[PDB]
Amino acid sequence: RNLSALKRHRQSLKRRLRNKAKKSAIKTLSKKAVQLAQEGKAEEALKIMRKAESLIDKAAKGSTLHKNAAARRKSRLMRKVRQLLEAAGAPLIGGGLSA
Amino acid sequence: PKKVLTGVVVSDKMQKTVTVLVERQFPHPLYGKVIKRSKKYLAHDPEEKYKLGDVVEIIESRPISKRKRFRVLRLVESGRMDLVEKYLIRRQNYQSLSKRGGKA
Amino acid sequence: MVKIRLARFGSKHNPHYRIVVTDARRKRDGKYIEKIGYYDPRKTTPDWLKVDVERARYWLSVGAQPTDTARRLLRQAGVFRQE
RNA sequence: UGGAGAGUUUGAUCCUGGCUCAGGGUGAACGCUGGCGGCGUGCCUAAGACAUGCAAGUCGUGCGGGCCGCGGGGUUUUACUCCGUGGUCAGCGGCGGACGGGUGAGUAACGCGUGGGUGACCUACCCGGAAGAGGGGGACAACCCGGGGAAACUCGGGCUAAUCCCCCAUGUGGACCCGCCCCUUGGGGUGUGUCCAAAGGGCUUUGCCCGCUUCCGGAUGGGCCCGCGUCCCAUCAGCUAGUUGGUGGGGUAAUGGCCCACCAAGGCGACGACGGGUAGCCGGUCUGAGAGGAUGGCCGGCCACAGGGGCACUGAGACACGGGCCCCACUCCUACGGGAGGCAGCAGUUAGGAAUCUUCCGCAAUGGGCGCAAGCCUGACGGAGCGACGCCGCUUGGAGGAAGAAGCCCUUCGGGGUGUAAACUCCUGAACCCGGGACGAAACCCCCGACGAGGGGACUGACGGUACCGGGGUAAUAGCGCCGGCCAACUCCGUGCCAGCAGCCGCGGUAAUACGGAGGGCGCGAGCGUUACCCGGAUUCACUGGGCGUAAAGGGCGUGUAGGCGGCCUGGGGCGUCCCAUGUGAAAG
Ligand SMILES: [Mg+2]
Ligand SMILES: [Mg+2]
Ligand SMILES: [Mg+2]
Ligand SMILES: [Mg+2]
Ligand SMILES: [Mg+2]
Ligand SMILES: [Mg+2]
Ligand SMILES: [Mg+2]
Ligand SMILES: [Mg+2]
Ligand SMILES: [Mg+2]
Ligand SMILES: [Mg+2]
Ligand SMILES: [Mg+2]
Ligand SMILES: [Mg+2]
Ligand SMILES: [Mg+2]
Ligand SMILES: [Mg+2]
Ligand SMILES: [Mg+2]
Ligand SMILES: [Mg+2]
Ligand SMILES: [Mg+2]
Ligand SMILES: [Mg+2]
Ligand SMILES: [Mg+2]
Ligand SMILES: [Mg+2]
Ligand SMILES: [Mg+2]
Ligand SMILES: [Mg+2]
Ligand SMILES: [Mg+2]
Ligand SMILES: [Mg+2]
Ligand SMILES: [Mg+2]
Ligand SMILES: [Mg+2]
Ligand SMILES: [Mg+2]
Ligand SMILES: [Mg+2]
Ligand SMILES: [Mg+2]
Ligand SMILES: [Mg+2]
Ligand SMILES: [Mg+2]
Ligand SMILES: [Mg+2]
Ligand SMILES: [Mg+2]
Ligand SMILES: [Mg+2]
Ligand SMILES: [Mg+2]
Ligand SMILES: [Mg+2]
Ligand SMILES: [Mg+2]
Ligand SMILES: [Mg+2]
Ligand SMILES: [Mg+2]
Ligand SMILES: [Mg+2]
Ligand SMILES: [Mg+2]
Ligand SMILES: [Mg+2]
Ligand SMILES: [Mg+2]
Ligand SMILES: [Mg+2]
Ligand SMILES: [Mg+2]
Ligand SMILES: [Mg+2]
Ligand SMILES: [Mg+2]
Ligand SMILES: [Mg+2]
Ligand SMILES: [Mg+2]
Ligand SMILES: [Mg+2]
Ligand SMILES: [Mg+2]
Ligand SMILES: [Mg+2]
Ligand SMILES: [Mg+2]
Ligand SMILES: [Mg+2]
Ligand SMILES: [Mg+2]
Ligand SMILES: [Mg+2]
Ligand SMILES: [Mg+2]
Ligand SMILES: [Mg+2]
Ligand SMILES: [Mg+2]
Ligand SMILES: [Mg+2]
Ligand SMILES: [Mg+2]
Ligand SMILES: [Mg+2]
Ligand SMILES: [Mg+2]
Ligand SMILES: [Mg+2]
Ligand SMILES: [Mg+2]
Ligand SMILES: [Mg+2]
Ligand SMILES: [Mg+2]
Ligand SMILES: [Mg+2]
Ligand SMILES: [Mg+2]
Ligand SMILES: [Mg+2]
Repeated sequence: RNLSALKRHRQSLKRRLRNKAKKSAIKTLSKKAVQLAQEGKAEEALKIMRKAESLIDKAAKGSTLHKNAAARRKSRLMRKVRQLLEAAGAPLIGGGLSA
Repeated sequence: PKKVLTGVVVSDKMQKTVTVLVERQFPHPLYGKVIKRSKKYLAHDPEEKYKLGDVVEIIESRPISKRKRFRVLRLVESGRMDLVEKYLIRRQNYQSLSKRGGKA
Repeated sequence: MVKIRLARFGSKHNPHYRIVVTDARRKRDGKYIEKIGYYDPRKTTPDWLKVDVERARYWLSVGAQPTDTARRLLRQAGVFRQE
């Protein structure tokens, strides 16, 4: 018995926790921006959105998001933030949205 | 090429969707005689532009839902419930053929 | 990646390879993408090796990696000769 | 270039009509028999259970160590300590483990086939092109220290390297939001804003190789969708509420009720829904004059499954046969707390069965994985083994030899048959002996040359001392079925409706060509029969190619719904139909 495929398993768990972690952050900061924007705080909302954008791309840097999975998140994020700010806002900090 | 089919709109009781009854003819694989077989397609209609009796062309499309993989291309000719009628009667005729009685 | 290798087609003790272009992952005798030659190791007939340099070169130019024996044969037929 | 019919209903006849035979086929099995060889082929049953060995690894040219050596330094000497090198062990890291191999359980389905769609997508390694790799920081194993456990193993504490993780920079470029333009379902371009790169290693060292990063593309592989086709039962007729559609969202590489919230009330069915039965589909295979019928072993393609059920993680890719988690059945270890397992991989065991093989040889060849390479690993595979299981080739002799031996045999007792058969004469010479003895292998590699083209060289055979060649050399296996008609082949004797034959007709109740034996004969021959099953004959479901007064078959009659069918003339269209071109129609067969 004993096959050193056990190694791939060990390795997968380290990878699992790593991916799992990055994502948690993404969702947390995303919801964060979607919140401040919803409260019309353009300045610090875009601020955070930028961090979320950054984390998303970096996640797709390796094999956590990759492909167009990253692109959706970003899209969905810039969309909600920009719309929610359509409630008296004016992109103050002019983060990642392009006037 | 995206298949293009032509049929009649039998159902309208649907939001942004119409049922197109499409017929086809072909020789019987063994008995020769030309036989008519039909099929209903649920086609996409974003503007609810077509009604019962409208003969429309339908085109193969990117899925809009389960069942809906066709969109209404254009109108070929309208108003003609003679076609809708066959379908309706043939539908109502289903009352007689069963186990329970029915004034079909 | 896609390869240019030999597929076994003779009979017992009567090997007759078929130089084919296939994906690396297929059975050696499974579905190939294209036949571009043949090879009779025992040289039972004067015609124990045909290749079609034209084609061998098209695949090489798009990725196809030949096995060692594959290129040995392709070369013997002047696939790489540039003189 | 392709088509044969026969027996059997009556005293006899014609017809109807069923049954039966002659032919061909099979992953066969059974009986009697059995010599050689090539090539194929061999669990069709319990997808019952499986002992044992083997079936996936590989990289020291990504990294740091442990154990065991050998050697060299610092030193006046010891302790101590620095470096180099060999072996070995796992670890971290990477590529592979998503292929290759197995089985058809499930599935009547976009599963498969065929033709198309993707402006709804992905694709590691390979190829082409563009641009690039500046700086800083961090952790976890190994190892060291300690703890709980019978074990499996598990917990904590400390140290450390990297092509391991992270930050800042450069931004060719690319991603996203908004706008504009071209396209037109999410395609391409452009502008502002934001966001995102990198890994180092090796020397035949101060360049070149292996590799890293972002992007455009190629190639290959793949996801998803659509038209059409794909068995039986209507003694299954109604089915459905995630159901049908919409909006928004979630999710994915991507469309979609895929999933969720909310709204609408739909959707499907006799052109057979739903339900039940059965079944992996195909290229093909068998049969048939064809149309068609039957089928799907082997080989090739697709799908599905890996003890049963569910699930997700890691990945370019898996919901992953020899990876992970949980539930269930079971086997196993147990210090009873708790653990370890899953041959539908090769071989083998056991069970079931009428029935299906070697616990073999090799990685020499082809193919695959990893490595710069050497090379390692490959029960893929190449071979050998067992079985008349199939196909083909071949042998058990060749020529002469009585108007005809012996025996057996029938006999109108005179003869007739076996029989040129034998004996015997001569000739060859399967077996077996001796000798030689392969092709399959030339690449990788190394040298020259540019690590290129090209040239040169060396290593390498499991099969195998086998094939084949040459010399020597013995006459040296035969069987099985049948002989009433169909159906080629008849006599004696025994038996006496008995014993028994028998495919269908039918034989046997004392002269039986039909039972049993014998002689003889016919047929085929390393086989011959038998049983089973498929197609044929069977125009015996009839499309080609049938019928219904009395043979089986007209509805008891009508009314009429769907459906089927539709007079004469002209015109438009051009769906059916026909024509031309073209694409597709994998390989095998
Ligand atoms: Mg949170
Ligand atoms: Mg008859
Ligand atoms: Mg009678
Ligand atoms: Mg009679
Ligand atoms: Mg025997
Ligand atoms: Mg054999
Ligand atoms: Mg089986
Ligand atoms: Mg075992
Ligand atoms: Mg092995
Ligand atoms: Mg020393
Ligand atoms: Mg090691
Ligand atoms: Mg497979
Ligand atoms: Mg069913
Ligand atoms: Mg599908
Ligand atoms: Mg496409
Ligand atoms: Mg492609
Ligand atoms: Mg490239
Ligand atoms: Mg560091
Ligand atoms: Mg240490
Ligand atoms: Mg311990
Ligand atoms: Mg620690
Ligand atoms: Mg440190
Ligand atoms: Mg940065
Ligand atoms: Mg730029
Ligand atoms: Mg557009
Ligand atoms: Mg644009
Ligand atoms: Mg732009
Ligand atoms: Mg360097
Ligand atoms: Mg209803
Ligand atoms: Mg929706
Ligand atoms: Mg989406
Ligand atoms: Mg509702
Ligand atoms: Mg059904
Ligand atoms: Mg089945
Ligand atoms: Mg045929
Ligand atoms: Mg016929
Ligand atoms: Mg046929
Ligand atoms: Mg067929
Ligand atoms: Mg089989
Ligand atoms: Mg097959
Ligand atoms: Mg698949
Ligand atoms: Mg089992
Ligand atoms: Mg993933
Ligand atoms: Mg296994
Ligand atoms: Mg038995
Ligand atoms: Mg090999
Ligand atoms: Mg090899
Ligand atoms: Mg003679
Ligand atoms: Mg070698
Ligand atoms: Mg040189
Ligand atoms: Mg050379
Ligand atoms: Mg003799
Ligand atoms: Mg007889
Ligand atoms: Mg006769
Ligand atoms: Mg008796
Ligand atoms: Mg008698
Ligand atoms: Mg008598
Ligand atoms: Mg007799
Ligand atoms: Mg027939
Ligand atoms: Mg009749
Ligand atoms: Mg009658
Ligand atoms: Mg009448
Ligand atoms: Mg009646
Ligand atoms: Mg007419
Ligand atoms: Mg009509
Ligand atoms: Mg007309
Ligand atoms: Mg037409
Ligand atoms: Mg055509
Ligand atoms: Mg063609
Ligand atoms: Mg073909």
